[PDB]
Amino acid sequence: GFQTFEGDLKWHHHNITYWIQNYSEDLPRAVIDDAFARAFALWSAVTPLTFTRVYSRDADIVIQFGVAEHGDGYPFDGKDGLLAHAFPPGPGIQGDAHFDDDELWSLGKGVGYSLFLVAAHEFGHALGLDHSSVPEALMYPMYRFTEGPPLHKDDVNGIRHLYG
Ligand SMILES: Cc1cc(C#N)ccc1N1CCN(S(=O)(=O)N2CSC[C@@H]2C(=O)NO)CC1
Ligand SMILES: [Ca+2]
Ligand SMILES: [Ca+2]
Ligand SMILES: [Ca+2]
Ligand SMILES: [Zn+2]
Ligand SMILES: [Zn+2]
Repeated sequence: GFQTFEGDLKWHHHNITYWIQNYSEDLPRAVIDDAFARAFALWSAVTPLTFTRVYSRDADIVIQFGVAEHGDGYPFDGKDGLLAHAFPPGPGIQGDAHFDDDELWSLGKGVGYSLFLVAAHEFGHALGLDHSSVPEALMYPMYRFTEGPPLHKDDVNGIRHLYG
């Protein structure tokens, strides 16, 4: 099922920091903060890691909303298509998560994309999981909106393989 990145890339400290560098206008800031906090809460429960929001460009996981070419050479593509991408743990751009602001970001059913669910998938990459071949795993690479708990056994097995 689960996959890791070449060399089992992982964080080497337990207290992970994140910085929300900018905001989409799609949702109130506190709703965006909450969407990302809830996506981290999903991974903190099943790992020895903690996630603290800081205001610093030195944060481990830097979160951006961007359109088209947004600074890393992996451009976004307008509405639908590529939704978001994240880099595996490590320094600098590594571990960062970027969200295509040409998407309509929502919390709800079927009106564009759930920022909470997309962030939960991208944060799995930013902790060192790659794509799973197990259908219904959070890390299985297709978007389907769900009201159910997003983590599957295969995701939890993957993250336990990396962090214990
Ligand atoms: C797999 C997945 C699961 C959930 C949930 N729940 C929410 C979102 C989610 N994604 C978000 C990321 N995409 S994506 O933007 O289409 N995509 C497919 S390959 C490159 C890119 C990707 O995986 N980014 O991490 C596919 C599906
Ligand atoms: Ca980083
Ligand atoms: Ca897109
Ligand atoms: Ca948008
Ligand atoms: Zn990017
Ligand atoms: Zn992915």
